[PDB]
Amino acid sequence: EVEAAISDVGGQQIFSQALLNANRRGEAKTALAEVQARHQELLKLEKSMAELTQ
Amino acid sequence: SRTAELQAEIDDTVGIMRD
Repeated sequence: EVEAAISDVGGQQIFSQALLNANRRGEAKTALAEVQARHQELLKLEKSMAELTQ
Repeated sequence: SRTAELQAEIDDTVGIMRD
């Protein structure tokens, strides 16, 4: 007559992935992309003070 | 704003010391 055939229900697991804040944007965001123009200024101090020391 | 102030101060000392 009868027996077993399909059984369980209460039993499962799940992993979990993750995205990230957008503002993050490219690494260049404050104190990163400005270092290009901040360097020309610093080269200006170096120079103007080279005039100073000479 | 700090780096600009430093630059201005250095320029002024350069002027004083050319004189």
